[PDB]
Amino acid sequence: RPFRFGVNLVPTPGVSSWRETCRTAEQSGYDVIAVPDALGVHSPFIAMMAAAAVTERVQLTTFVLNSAFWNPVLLARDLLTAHELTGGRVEAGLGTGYVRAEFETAGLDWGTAGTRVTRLADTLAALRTLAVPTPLMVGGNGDRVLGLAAEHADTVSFSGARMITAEAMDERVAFFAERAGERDSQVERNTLVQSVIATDDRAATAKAMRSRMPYLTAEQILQLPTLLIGTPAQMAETLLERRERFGFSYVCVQERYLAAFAPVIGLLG
Amino acid sequence: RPFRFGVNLVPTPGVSSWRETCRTAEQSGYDVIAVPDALGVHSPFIAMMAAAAVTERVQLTTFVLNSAFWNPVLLARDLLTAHELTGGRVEAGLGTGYVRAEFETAGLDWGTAGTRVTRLADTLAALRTLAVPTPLMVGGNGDRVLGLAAEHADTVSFSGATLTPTLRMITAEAMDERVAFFAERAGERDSQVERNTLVQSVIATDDRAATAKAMRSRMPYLTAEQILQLPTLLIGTPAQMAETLLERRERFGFSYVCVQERYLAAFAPVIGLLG
Ligand SMILES: C[C@H](OP(=O)(O)OC[C@@H](O)[C@@H](O)[C@@H](O)Cn1c2nc(=O)[nH]c(=O)c-2cc2ccc(O)cc21)C(=O)N[C@@H](CCC(=O)N[C@@H](CCC(=O)O)C(=O)O)C(=O)O
Repeated sequence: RPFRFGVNLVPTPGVSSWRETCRTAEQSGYDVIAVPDALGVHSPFIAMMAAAAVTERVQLTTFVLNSAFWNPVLLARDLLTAHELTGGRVEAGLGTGYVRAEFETAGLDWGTAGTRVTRLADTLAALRTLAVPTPLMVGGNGDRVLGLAAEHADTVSFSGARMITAEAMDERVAFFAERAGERDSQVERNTLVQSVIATDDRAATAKAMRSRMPYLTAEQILQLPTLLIGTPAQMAETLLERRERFGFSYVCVQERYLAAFAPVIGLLG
Repeated sequence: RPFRFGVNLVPTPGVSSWRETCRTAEQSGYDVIAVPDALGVHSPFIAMMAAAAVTERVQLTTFVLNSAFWNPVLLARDLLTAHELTGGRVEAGLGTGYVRAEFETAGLDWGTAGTRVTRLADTLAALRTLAVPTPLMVGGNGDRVLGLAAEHADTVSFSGATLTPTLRMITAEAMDERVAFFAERAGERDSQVERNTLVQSVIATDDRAATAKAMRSRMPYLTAEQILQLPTLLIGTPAQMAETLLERRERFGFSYVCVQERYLAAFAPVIGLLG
């Protein structure tokens, strides 16, 4: 699948630069602006509408909704509206929600880990039953969640982080592919790269980073799917290898790396 | 011909930086500011006047006008006005138009490729008959369009990409044929017509070979060697890029080179070296 690149922007209360930041993302060549779903951050669909007003090309996605925060029928109302009123530019990433303090603050039942996955499952089933027009992404590495992505999702998002080894990712991607079966080729695979480390000596940088990861070898650090290290050409070759190995074609980076990663889009976008 | 360097800027509604952007282009050493003709973009001659008020040296050009948008007599009025009220600093690039939704939004007939090219031909003939004082550029790679450039234009702009009326980059070998086609049509007038091309990407790198290899992902129909010869791409250090542009002026005759707004700063070092 052809590469698509996203940047995870955080619309922050009291910060007045939202429109400018979204323009910079589009002008820098990103294909997708992604926003989170958290307390203390701007509301995601409202922020996406403000982004749509100052951009023309990028897709706009949640990355990812906390299923505990949304009533499925009312979420389907939101998604239909966001689709129609942006001209079809909205996608919806969903996940389980993992911060207990946010449930407590909002007066929601934390339940059990399995109850929180069932909330995601029930939401996915309802959104498909209501035929929402927005493409759906499912994120999370748990067995059941990956099964739900295999069943319902247009895009599956794998977490790379406690950074996951390339060998551990092999096992999660293989587990997903077994669940997806004959659907496998119809599901785009996403991951979020947590750090983009520009360096003219990736070998020395990796060896030095054993300071913060003494439990990994330098080769293991250079193979961590959530880290990209080196020059733009090296980073592009790393992403090409990771698309072959893991199937990852939809790659997101964090806001602080927007400019650091942009040269890679010039080679692969 | 001596090199001339342009940057294609997009004057955008709701973005208050137009004057600042135009001054940066001139201060960075560009010879030309180019603006498009599209719905949703600021109106081209009005944006050009705003640019002329804050710059002193650069030429200002359309790059390129959608011929379906303009009545030839009224366009001649605009061109004479722009010429006199800027002191001779305006040039007009013209093309056929190619985005069907813009025709439809403006209530214009998309028609056929034939009718869109005939509209360009009719407009060029009328502008020459009205003796407009602005230099005229004609852009596009179709046989009829390059024939019109050979007949009428002061500058011919060779497109480095095709797209069903997204972009597919054309090889250096195909560009060789397009330049030779134009030259044959131009005949004795060939040497009086400046040749332009737009570079789509300016990629600063210390490993041009590794860069080109990776870029095959975006252009699977090309080899790395072909990527390094694409006229729409500049790859390497500023010195390597300057040497490439010298080689491409000898191979293709390209002396008027434009880059896209995103690469304004990336390309400016090359201007330093070629001057
Ligand atoms: C559409 C284009 O024809 P062209 O003569 O090369 O260019 C015509 C116009 O697009 C051109 O004159 C300009 O108006 C376009 N143009 C702009 N046009 C505008 O209207 N506004 C602009 O601001 C503008 C800017 C601009 C900047 C640079 C540039 O190079 C062109 C620009 C083209 O891609 N032609 C292909 C043919 C494409 C086609 O018809 N079919 C496809 C599919 C084949 C099939 O399925 O049948 C193909 O042959 O590959 C070709 O010659 O090979």
